[PDB]
Amino acid sequence: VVSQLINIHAQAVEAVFEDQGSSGNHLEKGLPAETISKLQERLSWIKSIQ
Amino acid sequence: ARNQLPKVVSQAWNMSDQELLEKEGVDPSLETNGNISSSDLASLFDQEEEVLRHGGSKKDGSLQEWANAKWTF
Repeated sequence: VVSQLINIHAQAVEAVFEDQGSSGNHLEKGLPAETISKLQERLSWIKSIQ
Repeated sequence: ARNQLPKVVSQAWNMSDQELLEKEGVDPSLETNGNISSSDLASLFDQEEEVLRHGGSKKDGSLQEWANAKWTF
């Protein structure tokens, strides 16, 4: 009666695309997995982003 | 024509990751007089980027402003 799982992760954060005038091609298909790993400015208490 | 640039990038050392930190500037597209674009002049002699280098540890905010100030001026 429940769905099958893929995984469980701690420390999850949600983010959304900012629309600035350009052509965002990546809206045709979802952005591939593994593209993002950094903040705009490094803040010193963080290690890695997946 | 020798004063115009095709693009500018700044560099510094990233000690946390053990690699270089690179930031590209943003072209403000300033409105000036005359009828020839800065982008027509920039490509005339050398299309390679200008690189602003510092050998120490810098914050991203500083590197980004440096590249932007250079291009605007």
